[PDB]
Amino acid sequence: GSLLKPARFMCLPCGIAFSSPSTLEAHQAYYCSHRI
Ligand SMILES: [Zn+2]
Repeated sequence: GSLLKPARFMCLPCGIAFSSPSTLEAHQAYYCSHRI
């Protein structure tokens, strides 16, 4: 962990704690704001 290795499944800036790594990518994909 530490760096170059994700180990946290919770979007503090959104206030929604997930329970899966791939799920996080799903949130950051089209759930977290409008990222282009
Ligand atoms: Zn978010």
